[PDB]
Amino acid sequence: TKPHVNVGTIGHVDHGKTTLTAAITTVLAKTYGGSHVEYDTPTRHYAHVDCPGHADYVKNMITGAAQMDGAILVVAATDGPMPQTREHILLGRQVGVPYIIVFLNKCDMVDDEELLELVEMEVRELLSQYDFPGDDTPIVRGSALKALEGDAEWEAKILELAGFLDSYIPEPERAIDKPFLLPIEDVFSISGRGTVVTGRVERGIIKVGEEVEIVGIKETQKSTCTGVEMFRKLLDEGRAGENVGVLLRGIKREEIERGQVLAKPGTIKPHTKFESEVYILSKDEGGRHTPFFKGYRPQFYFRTTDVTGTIELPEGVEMVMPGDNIKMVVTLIHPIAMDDGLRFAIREGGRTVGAGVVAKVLG
Amino acid sequence: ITASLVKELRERTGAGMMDCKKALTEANGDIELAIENMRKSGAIKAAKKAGNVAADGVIKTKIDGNYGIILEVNCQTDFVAKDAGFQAFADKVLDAAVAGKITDVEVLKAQFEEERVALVAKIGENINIRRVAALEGDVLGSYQHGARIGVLVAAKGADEELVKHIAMHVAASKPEFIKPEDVSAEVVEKEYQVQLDIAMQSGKPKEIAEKMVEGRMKKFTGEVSLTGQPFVMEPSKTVGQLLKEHNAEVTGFIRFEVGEGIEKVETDFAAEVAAMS
Ligand SMILES: Nc1nc2c(ncn2[C@@H]2O[C@H](COP(=O)(O)OP(=O)(O)NP(=O)(O)O)[C@@H](O)[C@H]2O)c(=O)[nH]1
Repeated sequence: TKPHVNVGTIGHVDHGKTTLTAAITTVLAKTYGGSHVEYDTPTRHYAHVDCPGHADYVKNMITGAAQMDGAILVVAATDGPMPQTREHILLGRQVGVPYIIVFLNKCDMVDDEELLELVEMEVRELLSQYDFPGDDTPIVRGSALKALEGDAEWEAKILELAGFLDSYIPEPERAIDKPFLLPIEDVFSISGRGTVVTGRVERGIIKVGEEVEIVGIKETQKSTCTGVEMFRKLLDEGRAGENVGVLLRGIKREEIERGQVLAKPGTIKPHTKFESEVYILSKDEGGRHTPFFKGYRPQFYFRTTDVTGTIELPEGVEMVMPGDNIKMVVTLIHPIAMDDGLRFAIREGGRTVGAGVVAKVLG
Repeated sequence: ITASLVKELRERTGAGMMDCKKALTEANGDIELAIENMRKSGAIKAAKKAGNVAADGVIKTKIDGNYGIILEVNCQTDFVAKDAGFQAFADKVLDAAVAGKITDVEVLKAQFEEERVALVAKIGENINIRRVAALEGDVLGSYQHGARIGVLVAAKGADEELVKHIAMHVAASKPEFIKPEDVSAEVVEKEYQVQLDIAMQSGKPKEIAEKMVEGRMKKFTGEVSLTGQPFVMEPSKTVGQLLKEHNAEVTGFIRFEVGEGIEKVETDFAAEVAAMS
């Protein structure tokens, strides 16, 4: 099964994002066969969305929609970068898109070679001003429309773009290849055997005899996996996506808690304070009816459990309404296993009123 | 006509690369004339954009003593609404509205039309000075909920913090009257007949329905009026109770929200791509 890559187009409303995406699908189908669009290259499967709005993209990046593995910045060669091109790239840095490829569109309408270089140079500099590697950035000179109409010379440029998607965007890491992690849901003691914790393996593989750390809420503890089982049948290993029970040596069941995480040693740490991008559900989405303020004291649901936290609103912000998305610094009342990019729900009285993503761990 | 000269004209105007070369070429290298020519060309570029729905943008507020202005300037995307050039334009319009006490949006539009056009020509989105309103009062305060909602509140006997809290309340709760007694008898009469009709068809006996609707009228006028609404920061009291507590009074308020009364265009990316395929 070929690797899945999430990409998106971003750029001016008239510079050809939709035409490009149509050209990509058409040319790739014509060559390789086969709300989002999907297309295939020989080695990869792509899922492609558009990013027409800033807040709209952030909200979807929070409420579940896949985060881009890479973005295609579409700039018409006739105009060059617009003033709002800064905002397009700034979104990229904000949501931490790791790679940006540039498609210079409408090159079928610009003769002067020296002007194309001025456009390219401006783009590379804008990119670099927001700490993307402008000098190393792939910049394809094409024509989406002419390619879409079947002009072979420009169809080649669509293929050139696909080539950079294949080579310049690193193969996304499969969950089973990441370091082992299992969110603990329940804990049982089995007299004669020992302690078993249950959960769904979030990533990696846990095998009998391997050491694990128990991370979050309490002091980190170490143990060894003395068995993995599913439906009362002993496995040799538990893999990412499987619901298993992991038998531990030495640990008593009073020493493990729901909300803790089993993990490959040294690979994840507990924290209490972080920066996040947060989205608050509107009333129609089943959220709060009323706004909240600086003393709001909700629960942050990480994987399997609530952790109460206090919040710091950005300067200049004293109120948060239902339907808003904002940045906030959160301080949990006790630590939880976390790293950048970890998603969470915001709850009150056990009811979800929002969602967020950890953007930067602080303490 | 060289790449350096084209680069200079683009550096001065922010106009598209090809528009710059075309303008410089017709001007035979004169930067100042190229600029003047783009004014002519720009008006038609703006005209082509004028049909585009501009439902994004900013609300801005500015207070000058006993006089305050609230302003809506629209664009097509929030990417442009965050842009420094768009921001400076909206700020400039805001400043002029305050300094000249300009409440007729057509006067405001007329003063800035050439600047608007120059801006549309470089940004490539429909931009529109949509509406403006003034509020006058003894004490004025404002609240901006991001760039999306703006509120002015006029008050009497109220300090800065109180005025601000009420403006925040107005931003969230959207009253359209100051007090329940401000709702006209005609409005209340119509609403009474609405509720009585609803109550009747639901099978409630006439004598019971009439008594229930009487209760709903007190609810109705309390809900659309500022002093009758529960205070968003402390909903166990109404804003009216809050004002009595501070020996204060609200004499006026205005709430703008970006895109109010503009039909949101529902876009389907996948479909629009499929169509082109
Ligand atoms: N010459 C040329 N024109 C192009 C190219 N790509 C797009 N265009 C033109 O520029 C415009 C881009 O349209 P696009 O933004 O993709 O779709 P859209 O959002 O529906 N545009 P609109 O709504 O304004 O028609 C279209 O008028 C299209 O014909 C290109 O590579 N070369």
